[PDB]
Amino acid sequence: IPDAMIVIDGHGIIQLFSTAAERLFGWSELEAIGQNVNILMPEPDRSRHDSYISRYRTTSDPHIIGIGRIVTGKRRDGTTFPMHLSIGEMQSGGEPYFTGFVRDLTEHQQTQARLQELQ
Ligand code: HEM
Repeated sequence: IPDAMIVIDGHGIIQLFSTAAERLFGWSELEAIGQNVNILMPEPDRSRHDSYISRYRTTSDPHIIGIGRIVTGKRRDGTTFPMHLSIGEMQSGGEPYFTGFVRDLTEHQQTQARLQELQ
């Protein structure tokens, strides 16, 4: 089930960016591949993201890995949107890499908001 998929290294730098992720976030694969993953989210998360990763690497206490969470992401044109995020942990060449699977929930949030406003 291809949804948006992103692989980052232990520093948050993007290694691979699926074509579905390009459609969702507005960045091409080439544009994203050397950027920090924090470019896909707004503040306060953006500036705090590196410490989320560092805190996990030092403690081994997952807050989203193996749990899943609904959050707000940011597209290249500046628009934000709700998405579900799941994180997988992997190893390659001795170093940790993390895989993120994203499911866009904009439609769901809208329908729900629509049903609510019509009482
Ligand atoms: C794009 C919107 C995203 C947002 C808003 C977001 C937000 C967060 C938040 C809020 C935390 C945990 C903070 C906590 O509960 O203390 C976190 C942890 C983490 N995120 Fe992100 N993240 C995003 C995408 C990603 C992606 C795509 C990846 C992997 C490709 C990723 C990799 C990680 C890792 C490895 C951790 C540390 C894990 C642990 O606490 O489980 N994040 N992120």
